[PDB]
Amino acid sequence: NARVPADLVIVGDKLVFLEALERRVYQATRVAYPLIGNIDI
Amino acid sequence: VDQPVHNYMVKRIHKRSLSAAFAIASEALSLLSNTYVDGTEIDSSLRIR
Amino acid sequence: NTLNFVRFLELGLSVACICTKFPELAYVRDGVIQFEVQQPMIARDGPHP
Repeated sequence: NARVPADLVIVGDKLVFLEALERRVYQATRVAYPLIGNIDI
Repeated sequence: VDQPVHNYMVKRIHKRSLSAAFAIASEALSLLSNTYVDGTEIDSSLRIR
Repeated sequence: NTLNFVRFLELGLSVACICTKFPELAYVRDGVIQFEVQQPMIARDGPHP
């Protein structure tokens, strides 16, 4: 194993990661980030 | 009166891929493929570049 | 009264610049500075170039 700096939160009774990976990946490249999706009304 | 039930399911694989490009200019190919013809003081710097 | 003397480097504005001495500045026609910035990429699939 390795010790890796990444923040962990706890919700309800479950321990989950919480990643907002925008700086390591999808930065300084020409791809559109997912989770920026569109809706129609 | 109810009796126990068993279930069976089958899922298959799905194939995807990744692609990434990588270009080398023709001048660099001519530099790298001299096959023991060059070796002066100015071709070495271009080969290093 | 005696005037108080202020030195430039003692200010907090001195962190916003890198000062250096240059005696022969008046003989500089067009000073020039360069940048070489590279960018990463994302490998993907589909009928994209």
